[PDB]
Amino acid sequence: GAMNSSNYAELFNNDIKLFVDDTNVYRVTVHKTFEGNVATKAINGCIFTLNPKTGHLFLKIIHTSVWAGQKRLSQLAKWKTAEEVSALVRSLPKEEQPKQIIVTRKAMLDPLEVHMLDFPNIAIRPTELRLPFSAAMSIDKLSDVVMKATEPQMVLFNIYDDWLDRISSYTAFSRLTLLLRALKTNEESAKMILLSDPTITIKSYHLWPSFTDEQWITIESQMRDLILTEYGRKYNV
Amino acid sequence: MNTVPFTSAPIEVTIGIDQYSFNVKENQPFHGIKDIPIGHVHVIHFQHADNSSMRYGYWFDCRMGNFYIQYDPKDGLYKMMEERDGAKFENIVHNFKERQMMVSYPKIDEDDTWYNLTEFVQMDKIRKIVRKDENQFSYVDSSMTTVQENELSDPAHSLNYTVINFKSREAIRPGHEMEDFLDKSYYLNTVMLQGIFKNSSNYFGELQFAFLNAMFFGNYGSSLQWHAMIELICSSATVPKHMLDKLDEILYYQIKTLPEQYSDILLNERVWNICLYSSFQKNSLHNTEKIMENKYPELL
Ligand SMILES: CCOC(=O)Nc1cccnc1
Ligand SMILES: CCOC(=O)Nc1cccnc1
Repeated sequence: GAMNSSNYAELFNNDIKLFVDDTNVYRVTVHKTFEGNVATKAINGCIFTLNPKTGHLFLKIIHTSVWAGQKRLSQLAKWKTAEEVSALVRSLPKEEQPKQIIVTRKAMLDPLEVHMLDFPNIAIRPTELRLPFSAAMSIDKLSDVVMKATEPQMVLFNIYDDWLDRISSYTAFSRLTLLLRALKTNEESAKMILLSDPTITIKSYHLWPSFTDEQWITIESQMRDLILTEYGRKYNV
Repeated sequence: MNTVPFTSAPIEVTIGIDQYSFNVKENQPFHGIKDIPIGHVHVIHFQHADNSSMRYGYWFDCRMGNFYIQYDPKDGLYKMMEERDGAKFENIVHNFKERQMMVSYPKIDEDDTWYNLTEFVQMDKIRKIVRKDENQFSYVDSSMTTVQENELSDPAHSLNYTVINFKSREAIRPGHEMEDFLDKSYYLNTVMLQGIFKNSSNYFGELQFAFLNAMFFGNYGSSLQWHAMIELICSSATVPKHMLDKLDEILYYQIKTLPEQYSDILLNERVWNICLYSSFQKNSLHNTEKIMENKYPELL
């Protein structure tokens, strides 16, 4: 069934699984028309599919041309999401296909269930967690490859950089979620935190800075502070 | 006019004949039902006084043979049987009629209810949904499950209704996943109506045959089948105009006849609110919507 705090460690066992998040597939700017009406201009977006055990991120990029001449785009976007995940699995060798796909929004379950009728042995599951994956477009290198795309394509990343060399996937996932929660709650402060010290750089083949173990502890604590803070500023506590 | 004689009534029982029913007391001198209108299929059903568990009953067509009821004290129920000796049957019926030991099928002359509930129900198809080929009549009870329920356990005693599943390869064409899931016209018109049923009358017959088993026996899998077949039509953007007109008429009479106190377990809130208020055919069931809103506004 659904995934929550009580079965949180299933994510790190040895059954292949993927999270799918569709919060950034259909993105628009809203603006005024010369006639004083309102209209949307779509911008590029992406389907965020992540293996939580390995860190592998299949960033399957949505160029704006896919919306051309289409109606009911919010609904189409959940089906577009479902269609591009299903062809990814189809392409993938059988021993690499996921045994479970966990959607971050319940509206994806039916679109994905229908697109995967051919895979009756892949479990499609919801989750009770409030995962911060929408903040993935606050990672500069991901935002950049999405906005530069001139056609629909898929770029592959490891969202954990090299972290699994030193920490377990449970700990890697917790860092990632704390980073993303921070970026989601206050992007500026979150980003100011990450890049204040110009001696710590982001390798060309990485998304995040090259922190030592001790520097990550400082960083992680600062990100908690921020999340505590913004929570007070938001509720006056 | 035809007759279903009873050998006797050894146990107290509520007897149903179509939409009518009457109480018979233990060993009351009851010898059956007369004046049954030829031309329609009928159902004669039973609820024992001592154990309301298990409503059961028999679907039959008097044109297909001479049928009687005889209590069987081993198996403990009223069983339908066929008398093949026709002279023996007429003689038996005539005696019971002369001694006036039969209740009269009580049809009001203004009343087309039964015809409107069975218009497309066909007895020959009933034998195939309820497989028991040595008998011309078909037994059904509360507890019988459907073929599809047995997929999610005795297959000889099941209801082989038409399998409808909206999230199935049969229902969804490769490459039209979203189109076919949001607008079921392909599944209704090509897969079901053109491929399985052959025509809308065969389709209306199962919907009517689903509903009657739900209403008369509280058969859950039959209720599920009625609602599925309604939903497949309401959720199709393209339905022949005559099917929508007839559907409205079919449902109107089914809702009219439902016992007022049974709406809470026989009617699915999600299917009805979807069909009447959200679906492609929301503006196409005027009669059915007017009666639902005046009689079960709570469900909606
Ligand atoms: C929105 C972009 O979609 C993809 O790039 N999809 C895809 C399809 C098949 C295999 N791998 C990826
Ligand atoms: C499935 C093909 O259609 C039917 O068999 N209809 C039906 C079933 C039972 C009673 N009357 C009609």
